[PDB]
Amino acid sequence: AGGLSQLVAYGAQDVYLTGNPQITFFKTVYRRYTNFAIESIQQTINGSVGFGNKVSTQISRNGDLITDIVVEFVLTKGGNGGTTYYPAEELLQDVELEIGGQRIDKHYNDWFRTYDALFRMNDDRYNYRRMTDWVNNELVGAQKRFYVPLIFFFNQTPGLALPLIALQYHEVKLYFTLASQVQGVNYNGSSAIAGAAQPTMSVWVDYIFLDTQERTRFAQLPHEYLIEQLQFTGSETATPSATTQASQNIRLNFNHPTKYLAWNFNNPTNYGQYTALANIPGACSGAGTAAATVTTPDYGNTGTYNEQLAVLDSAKIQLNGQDRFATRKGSYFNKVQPYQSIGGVTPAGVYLYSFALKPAGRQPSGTCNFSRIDNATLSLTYKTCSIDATSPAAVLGNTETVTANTATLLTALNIYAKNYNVLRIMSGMGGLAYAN
Amino acid sequence: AGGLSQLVAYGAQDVYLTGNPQITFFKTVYRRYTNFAIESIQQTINGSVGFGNKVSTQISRNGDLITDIVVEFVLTKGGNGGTTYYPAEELLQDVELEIGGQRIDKHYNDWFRTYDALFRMNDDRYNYRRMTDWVNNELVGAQKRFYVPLIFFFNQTPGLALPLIALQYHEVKLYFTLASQVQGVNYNGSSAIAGAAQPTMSVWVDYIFLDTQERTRFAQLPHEYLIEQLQFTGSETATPSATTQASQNIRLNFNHPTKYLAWNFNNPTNYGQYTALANIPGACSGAGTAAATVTTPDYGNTGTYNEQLAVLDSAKIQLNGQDRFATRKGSYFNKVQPYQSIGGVTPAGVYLYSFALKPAGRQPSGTCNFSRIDNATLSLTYKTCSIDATSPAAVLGNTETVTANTATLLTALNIYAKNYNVLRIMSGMGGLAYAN
Amino acid sequence: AGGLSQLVAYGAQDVYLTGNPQITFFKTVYRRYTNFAIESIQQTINGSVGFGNKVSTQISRNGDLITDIVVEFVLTKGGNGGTTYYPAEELLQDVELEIGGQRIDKHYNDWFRTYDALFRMNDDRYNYRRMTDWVNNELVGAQKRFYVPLIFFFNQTPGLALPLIALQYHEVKLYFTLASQVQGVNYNGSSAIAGAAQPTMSVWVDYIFLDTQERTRFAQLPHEYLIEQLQFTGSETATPSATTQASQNIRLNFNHPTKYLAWNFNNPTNYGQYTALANIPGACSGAGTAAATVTTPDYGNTGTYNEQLAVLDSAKIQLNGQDRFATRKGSYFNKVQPYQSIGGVTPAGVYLYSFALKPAGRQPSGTCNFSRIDNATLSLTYKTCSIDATSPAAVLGNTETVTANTATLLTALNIYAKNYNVLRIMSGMGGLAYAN
Ligand SMILES: *[C@@H]1O[C@H](CO)[C@@H](O[C@@H]2OC[C@@H](O)[C@H](O)[C@H]2O)[C@H](O[C@@H]2O[C@@H](C)[C@@H](O[C@@H]3OC[C@@H](O[C@H]4O[C@@H](C)[C@H](O)[C@@H](O)[C@H]4O[C@@H]4O[C@@H](C)[C@H](O)[C@@H](OC)[C@H]4OC)[C@H](O)[C@H]3O)[C@@H](O[C@H]3O[C@H](C)[C@@H](O)[C@H](O[C@H]4O[C@H](CO)[C@@H](O)[C@H](O)[C@@H]4O)[C@@H]3O)[C@@H]2O[C@H]2O[C@H](CO)[C@H](O)[C@H](O)[C@H]2O)[C@H]1O
Ligand SMILES: *[C@@H]1O[C@H](CO)[C@@H](O[C@@H]2OC[C@@H](O)[C@H](O)[C@H]2O)[C@H](O[C@@H]2O[C@@H](C)[C@@H](O[C@@H]3OC[C@@H](O[C@H]4O[C@@H](C)[C@H](O)[C@@H](O)[C@H]4O[C@@H]4O[C@@H](C)[C@H](O)[C@@H](OC)[C@H]4OC)[C@H](O)[C@H]3O)[C@@H](O[C@H]3O[C@H](C)[C@@H](O)[C@H](O[C@H]4O[C@H](CO)[C@@H](O)[C@H](O)[C@@H]4O)[C@@H]3O)[C@@H]2O[C@H]2O[C@H](CO)[C@H](O)[C@H](O)[C@H]2O)[C@H]1O
Ligand SMILES: *[C@@H]1O[C@H](CO)[C@@H](O[C@@H]2OC[C@@H](O)[C@H](O)[C@H]2O)[C@H](O[C@@H]2O[C@@H](C)[C@@H](O[C@@H]3OC[C@@H](O[C@H]4O[C@@H](C)[C@H](O)[C@@H](O)[C@H]4O[C@@H]4O[C@@H](C)[C@H](O)[C@@H](OC)[C@H]4OC)[C@H](O)[C@H]3O)[C@@H](O[C@H]3O[C@H](C)[C@@H](O)[C@H](O[C@H]4O[C@H](CO)[C@@H](O)[C@H](O)[C@@H]4O)[C@@H]3O)[C@@H]2O[C@H]2O[C@H](CO)[C@H](O)[C@H](O)[C@H]2O)[C@H]1O
Ligand SMILES: *[C@@H]1O[C@H](CO)[C@@H](O[C@@H]2OC[C@@H](O)[C@H](O)[C@H]2O)[C@H](O[C@@H]2O[C@@H](C)[C@@H](O[C@@H]3OC[C@@H](O[C@H]4O[C@@H](C)[C@H](O)[C@@H](O)[C@H]4O[C@@H]4O[C@@H](C)[C@H](O)[C@@H](OC)[C@H]4OC)[C@H](O)[C@H]3O)[C@@H](O[C@H]3O[C@H](C)[C@@H](O)[C@H](O[C@H]4O[C@H](CO)[C@@H](O)[C@H](O)[C@@H]4O)[C@@H]3O)[C@@H]2O[C@H]2O[C@H](CO)[C@H](O)[C@H](O)[C@H]2O)[C@H]1O
Ligand SMILES: *[C@@H]1O[C@H](CO)[C@@H](O[C@@H]2OC[C@@H](O)[C@H](O)[C@H]2O)[C@H](O[C@@H]2O[C@@H](C)[C@@H](O[C@@H]3OC[C@@H](O)[C@H](O)[C@H]3O)[C@@H](O[C@H]3O[C@H](C)[C@@H](O)[C@H](O[C@H]4O[C@H](CO)[C@@H](O)[C@H](O)[C@@H]4O)[C@@H]3O)[C@@H]2O[C@H]2O[C@H](CO)[C@H](O)[C@H](O)[C@H]2O)[C@H]1O
Ligand SMILES: *[C@@H]1O[C@H](CO)[C@@H](O[C@@H]2OC[C@@H](O)[C@H](O)[C@H]2O)[C@H](O[C@@H]2O[C@@H](C)[C@@H](O[C@@H]3OC[C@@H](O)[C@H](O)[C@H]3O)[C@@H](O[C@H]3O[C@H](C)[C@@H](O)[C@H](O[C@H]4O[C@H](CO)[C@@H](O)[C@H](O)[C@@H]4O)[C@@H]3O)[C@@H]2O[C@H]2O[C@H](CO)[C@H](O)[C@H](O)[C@H]2O)[C@H]1O
Ligand SMILES: *[C@@H]1O[C@H](CO)[C@@H](O[C@@H]2OC[C@@H](O)[C@H](O)[C@H]2O)[C@H](O[C@@H]2O[C@@H](C)[C@@H](O[C@@H]3OC[C@@H](O)[C@H](O)[C@H]3O)[C@@H](O[C@H]3O[C@H](C)[C@@H](O)[C@H](O[C@H]4O[C@H](CO)[C@@H](O)[C@H](O)[C@@H]4O)[C@@H]3O)[C@@H]2O[C@H]2O[C@H](CO)[C@H](O)[C@H](O)[C@H]2O)[C@H]1O
Ligand SMILES: *[C@@H]1O[C@H](CO)[C@@H](O)[C@H](O[C@@H]2O[C@@H](C)[C@@H](O)[C@@H](O)[C@@H]2O)[C@H]1O
Ligand SMILES: *[C@@H]1O[C@H](CO)[C@@H](O)[C@H](O[C@@H]2O[C@@H](C)[C@@H](O)[C@@H](O)[C@@H]2O)[C@H]1O
Ligand SMILES: [Hg+2]
Ligand SMILES: [Hg+2]
Ligand SMILES: [Hg+2]
Repeated sequence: AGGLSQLVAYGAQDVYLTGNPQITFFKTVYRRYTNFAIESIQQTINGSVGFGNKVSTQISRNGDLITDIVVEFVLTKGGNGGTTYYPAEELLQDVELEIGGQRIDKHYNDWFRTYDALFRMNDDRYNYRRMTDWVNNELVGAQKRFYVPLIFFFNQTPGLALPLIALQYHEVKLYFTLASQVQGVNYNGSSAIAGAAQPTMSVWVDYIFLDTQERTRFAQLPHEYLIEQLQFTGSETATPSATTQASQNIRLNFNHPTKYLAWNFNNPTNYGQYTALANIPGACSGAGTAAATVTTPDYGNTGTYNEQLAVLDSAKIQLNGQDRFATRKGSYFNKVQPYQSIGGVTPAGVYLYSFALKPAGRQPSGTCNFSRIDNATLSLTYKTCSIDATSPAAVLGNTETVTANTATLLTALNIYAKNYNVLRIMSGMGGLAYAN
Repeated sequence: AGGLSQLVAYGAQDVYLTGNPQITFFKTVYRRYTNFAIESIQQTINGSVGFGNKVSTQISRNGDLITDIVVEFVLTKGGNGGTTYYPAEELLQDVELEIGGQRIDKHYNDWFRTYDALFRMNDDRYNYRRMTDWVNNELVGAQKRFYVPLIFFFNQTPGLALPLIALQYHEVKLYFTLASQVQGVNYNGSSAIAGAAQPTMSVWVDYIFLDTQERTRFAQLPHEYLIEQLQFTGSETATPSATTQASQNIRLNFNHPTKYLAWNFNNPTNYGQYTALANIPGACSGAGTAAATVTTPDYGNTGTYNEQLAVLDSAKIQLNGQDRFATRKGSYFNKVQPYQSIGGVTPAGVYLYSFALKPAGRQPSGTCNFSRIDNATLSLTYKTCSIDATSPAAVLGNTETVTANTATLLTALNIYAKNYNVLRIMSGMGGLAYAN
Repeated sequence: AGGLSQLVAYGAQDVYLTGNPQITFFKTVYRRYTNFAIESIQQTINGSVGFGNKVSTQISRNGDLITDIVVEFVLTKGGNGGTTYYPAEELLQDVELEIGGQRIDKHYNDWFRTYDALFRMNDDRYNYRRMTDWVNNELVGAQKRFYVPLIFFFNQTPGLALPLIALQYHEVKLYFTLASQVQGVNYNGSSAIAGAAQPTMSVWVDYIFLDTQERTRFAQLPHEYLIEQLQFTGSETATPSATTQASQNIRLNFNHPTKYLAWNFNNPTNYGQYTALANIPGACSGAGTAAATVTTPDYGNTGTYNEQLAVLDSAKIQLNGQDRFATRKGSYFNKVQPYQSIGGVTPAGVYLYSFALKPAGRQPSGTCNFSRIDNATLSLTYKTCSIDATSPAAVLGNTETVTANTATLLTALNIYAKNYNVLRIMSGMGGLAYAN
């Protein structure tokens, strides 16, 4: 009886499962690795740290490889609960990676916002907001240290660790640009908060110290790294209307084998606002009360999952004038594309089309070479922004092809592309194999 | 000092870890794959789409392989907040997969509900409810597009992609059956909502386009796929009592190497109701107020994690009259079996017994061949449904072997089995290797 | 058009991705394993089960290997909602694993609490609280069965399953120690609850039944298992102050290659209290009301994510008098170290420093050999516990280096270390390869 009687229940169908076993689940032989050690070492910041300033850092040569890089900020909030929305993330307006004077990659705060909405999830996502925002209903004058982790190719997997020991003739530098106005920190809407303190910044880099043999190999052999890059040519001007369904054809200007496309429609006035403001809880300032105004967001709750507040009705991509795929609704790129390829949840207003089976995986799993496409176009169709945004009965009970009239402020269309490239390192210098 | 001093801290115990390294963590060599392309293409639906109708789809031969399949619905809700519970999931009452006139697999909406409770988790689970339900407190007349993803063997992993190019003489068809009455959409309890609109449906299939060489291999060589199937012989009649602890012996009728058994006790009146209704928040209509009634659920909050509202007291499986394992409580199959083999959280009323180490993994990891077992029996023992369901003090403060008196409505016992089978494809035709 | 036109978009950059494919994503060849069967079998408990008693279990020789071990408790709560905090976890005060009279590992309830805060996440974490606590607002007299899963080396992965068949001359035993006082079960603060019932306990072990060939191999060949151990030498006395920033140097006493260090500052009066109590919602009894008292916690909500209530200001580790790394804030070890190496969220008051790239992975990925370090020291600096804990305006709006004055009760410093060791099994006996 018990488990022993199940072993005897053996048939001809068990041949495909346990005939001539190849593996066993009860004796794992673990692999031996190269000895190493990790150390986070602070960097020297060049320039005056402050709102709207540009500072830079030259990675000091302390170890052999570098992996994680974290930017620490110390901020004091100037409003009460729910008056900030990822202020430390917005403060890092853009960051540029440079090797030997050559730009390797460059990221922007809106990419950080888009990456978080698509590729982070669950408790990891909430821990990221602890690191970049106040999440415990803090009041005016609350001071907190923030940690903004960079997400370049060598920051996301140790298998792509940048070998400083193999770059003795090339300097690795980071160029930071700080935001000028950060909601709930030094500005409240358009009005500056008097006495707002300037931020304090520090850059920390995680170094890998290698053993003698592997140290000789990294310094003497040629290296080829399959890296990822971000492409972003600037915001596009979206033209959603309140009386009809407007349409647009945005000529894409991407290159290289691309893993996926990600885009959003943002109101440039408010950071991370990808949906329309409405008089429903969490969608505007003072929603549900007599102080409600659809002009100002509920800053702490800027994001939403309500598709009714998104602006995109349908979309398709055209490749040299012909449809790459049939037109799908905006909710398809927000719900189904992430469901099929990511496995998390994406707030409304952020859209994805993946050419890869696993876009969040470092291992390539399907790409499209935009360098061989003369004309790639994103054909868009917007909803009719005809719903009264101040009426909860109108917002919570309408049809599929309409949205709130406040959606006309979503005029900044940001389109991102993640591509692959090859970083060759030899003779103490590194350079990208493909420039377009 | 720092990391370099840790490298010198090297001893005899490091032999098992870093002696003669076999791998390294700082130089991943990514694998090269076969070139391909993906495209979601809409299908033609045969039949009249409507409540209680049967429609079918013949997969058009656009590409070489097919992977994901999504069913789109457009529904208009007829109630206010919390009056629907996965209506798009319930609308897809059953779906049958057919190759060359032969049924490969067939799923049911209650399986979709059971699969979601056991094998989805975290934000992925919440995104699935966005795709199949209203989750933003929408009101009467709210229209929304829903996406129901199918979970057949070729829908869950690209490694089992169905080769249409290798099936030139066999037709692949899907047979859908739409539910007649959907709570909060066209019915409110037992009463039909006047003017309810019929649903609109579309079927979308993701095709894989292969390169020349791999296209020749799929069309010329014989293929063998290790696939998974669902077994379900219909609901069993549970007989829980309010005066004593009833017991039952359900003769199982499964075959093939089975990964796991999953079952629930459902009140057939309400979709997804696996637990008893009670006058505690979320467990009945208007709970905690003067309008409370334990006759009607809080439809939007039909599920629960409260074990006190589950009906099963203990259970064991018998194999040819002898115990396959010792009797365990119902909470063991709801909490511990999922904890040990899945790693999520399962609402009360859904139970699991796994023969596999990783039941959610495609790779077989332990099965039981039910084709070699003459008598397999699920021995059940129910709690005494003696608690007053209208008393919060009685429901929130009782013992282990009792439940609410409303648990006597959980009379539909659905037992599911997930088994493996082999799909052989050769000479343009496909067929299963094992029929029993 | 469509997907076929993307295949033709092929360039010279595709050489690194799809030239001479090595793998394919659309034809997975699954591996065949050794036939086995699993069965959970109840053990005999030696001794009188009760609060503050020591009981033991000798693993009966029913199967060939053992994997999961679960301890079942049945408890009756003596308070209302929010008056318990993981009572079943605290009840298992310590558990010791013994093979042939030799201790292999020993765990404590505070380690269970620390492990849960660091290495569990998402729905898995919530399911663990369902198994060890009341989570549905149960009232006085509510009875519930609890399941405490052990987390020894053979409990966390089947690849380290303990071979009882290879230990015919060595006895495997578990030594349990039950807590004396459990909040909300038999005590309310310092006052005993009259009529509190003694707990009932049962131990269940999952056995693996192997096929004939693999059974002969396990019983005849020598085995070497790379296992993990917990190190804990007892609580350290922390000395945080309310008038200045105190500092300490705790001489660590660890050995063997260590994966990570984890520590917390606990008020020994309250289980799992790692942060200061304050008059903000969830941080003290009756917070926000006229019955608020910062002397008693909100037991059901003892944990918090508010860094302002943590006590540690900065920390660094010294190796033979020299800095292993530069000083970082306490929030770095609570937010960034888990973000970089775990990927979940860790409540405030629990800190981590990882020597491994993946500390939660069984496969070694970086260690530090503490057996070769003469002096390892944890240098600590505490915040100034000068904030009025009864003032929400003072707690929700202060600076980085201060905390509530109630933080002076966090006087128990628990430092944990997870190391590797080798378990050799030969001639029917097992023994560890390294003792220090
Ligand atoms: C995003 O979503 C989150 C999750 O839903 C929201 O948090 C929830 O808010 C609702 C709560 O029931 C729930 O507990 C909470 O989780 C979040 O809401 C915003 O942030 C929260 C923290 C609230 O802000 C706090 O609100 C109270 C303020 O305190 C003052 O309150 C007065 C009533 C007192 O008279 C005064 O003395 C202050 O309180 C004292 O100090 C506080 C800190 C102590 O807690 C309190 O003792 C209990 C007193 O100590 C003696 C805080 O300054 C502020 O940080 C939301 O505020 C809404 O909900 C409150 C429960 C309510 O009291 C608020 O009304 C006050 O403020 C509004 C204007 O905001 C005034 O018109 C009103 O007269 C009153 O003064 C208010 O309804 C926050 O939400 C508001 O502000 C947002 C800013 O972007 C946004 O505009 C939003 O729509 C607003 O609702 C969400 O952002
Ligand atoms: C599942 O769990 C969820 C999470 O807990 C629940 O959501 C929460 O509900 C409690 C809220 O505090 C919390 O914010 C929310 O997240 C969910 O509850 C059900 O769905 C929610 C959305 C509520 O439904 C909304 O309730 C308000 C209704 O509006 C009417 O309210 C009247 C009081 C007004 O007079 C009338 O004008 C309407 O409001 C106006 O329109 C709305 C849309 C605007 O928001 C409002 O402005 C603020 C007004 O605009 C001018 C909505 O139609 C409805 O969708 C739950 O309803 C309960 O909680 C409400 C806060 C409360 O107001 C409700 O009372 C009303 O309805 C009950 C009957 O339902 C009447 O007896 C009462 O007189 C009053 O009219 C109610 O207590 C939903 O829960 C209820 O219905 C469920 C149906 O299955 C179920 O029966 C449940 O037990 C009920 O409680 C959970 O389903
Ligand atoms: C679900 O859970 C909720 C808690 O989370 C419950 O609410 C709690 O109920 C207990 C209260 O102590 C607590 O405050 C409350 O939160 C809920 O219980 C049911 O609903 C509550 C609100 C009670 O209903 C009220 O009961 C009184 C009725 O009024 C009549 O009372 C008579 C004594 C008078 O003689 C008669 O004139 C009526 O009063 C008049 O009209 C009302 C509307 C006015 O408010 C009142 O003036 C103040 C009078 O005006 C002249 C109300 O209509 C009704 O809403 C529960 O009722 C139980 O508890 C009451 C305290 C008690 O009085 C009730 O006895 C009455 O009703 C029973 C029949 O139920 C009669 O046989 C009896 O003669 C008497 O008339 C009763 O013990 C409700 O619970 C009952 O009904 C449930 C189904 O609806 C269920 O069947 C339950 O087991 C019953 O106990 C929970 O449902
Ligand atoms: C941890 O975080 C959780 C998530 O926030 C908290 O749960 C939330 O609490 C706030 C709710 O709005 C929310 O719905 C809930 O999720 C949790 O809070 C603690 O646990 C919860 C479940 C509450 O305990 C319940 O509180 C109600 C008690 O019932 C009695 O209430 C009286 C008002 C009635 O007069 C009496 O008849 C009782 O109710 C009856 O029986 C109950 C079970 C029925 O539900 C009710 O019908 C609706 C009646 O049936 C006829 C329960 O015994 C108790 O388990 C929190 O309690 C706070 O919030 C309640 C909403 C409020 O009513 C409570 O006030 C009562 O108790 C306080 C003292 O606790 C008294 O001073 C007051 O006079 C009143 O009697 C209370 O404000 C729990 O929180 C409290 O206790 C904790 C113990 O550690 C802790 O001390 C905390 O700070 C306290 O707030 C969090 O622990
Ligand atoms: C989508 O957005 C649009 C634009 O914001 C919105 O239209 C606005 O509605 C308010 C009205 O003052 C504006 O002129 C109009 O632009 C639309 O609301 C829904 O459709 C509109 C056209 C109205 O419907 C018309 O109502 C009158 C009725 O005779 C006619 O048959 C119908 O087409 C909205 O009705 C609301 O506003 C009316 C002015 C008011 O008279 C209605 O009350 C009647 O009906 C309600 C139930 O719907 C009864 O309870 C009440 O006793 C009375 O008979 C009503 O308040 C309509 O909104 C309503 O219906 C939709 C579903 O179609 C949703 O449930 C809304 O939540 C609900 O308010 C938005 O759908
Ligand atoms: C489980 O479900 C059953 C069936 O629903 C339920 O039993 C019902 O209780 C209500 C009663 O009217 C019904 O006849 C009965 O079927 C049971 O409730 C708990 O057990 C029952 C038997 C009652 O206990 C008996 O109470 C009277 C007491 O003299 C005797 O020693 C005891 O065995 C429930 O007590 C509640 O209902 C009584 C009618 C009432 O008198 C009680 O009040 C007394 O006790 C409370 C504290 O318990 C005091 O605050 C109060 O001043 C007075 O002294 C009480 O309301 C009993 O419920 C109570 O106790 C359990 C734990 O045993 C839980 O805490 C409940 O939440 C609590 O109400 C359910 O457990
Ligand atoms: C951190 O913790 C410490 C110790 O708990 C706390 O200091 C306590 O504050 C209360 C006071 O009674 C105690 O003596 C003191 O130990 C500190 O609070 C913040 O700093 C202290 C020093 C006070 O600031 C001083 O306030 C008076 C002002 O003239 C002077 O310039 C300033 O340095 C706290 O101010 C609060 O308490 C005062 C007694 C009261 O007068 C203040 O009211 C004035 O200011 C508020 C706005 O801040 C106006 O709305 C009001 O009309 C009046 O002008 C105030 O209540 C100070 O707390 C306040 O400011 C901080 C940011 O610096 C946070 O926003 C607080 O939430 C807010 O209350 C803690 O930061
Ligand atoms: C959207 O619909 C709202 C309700 O009718 C309008 O208030 C809003 O108008 C805008 O904001 C108001 C307050 C005014 O400033 C208008 O000039 C402005 O156009 C609509 O956008
Ligand atoms: C469960 O216990 C409840 C409280 O005593 C009963 O109301 C309920 O009875 C059912 O529902 C009521 C409203 C009536 O319709 C009865 O005929 C029915 O049996 C119990 O099931
Ligand atoms: Hg393309
Ligand atoms: Hg079996
Ligand atoms: Hg060390």
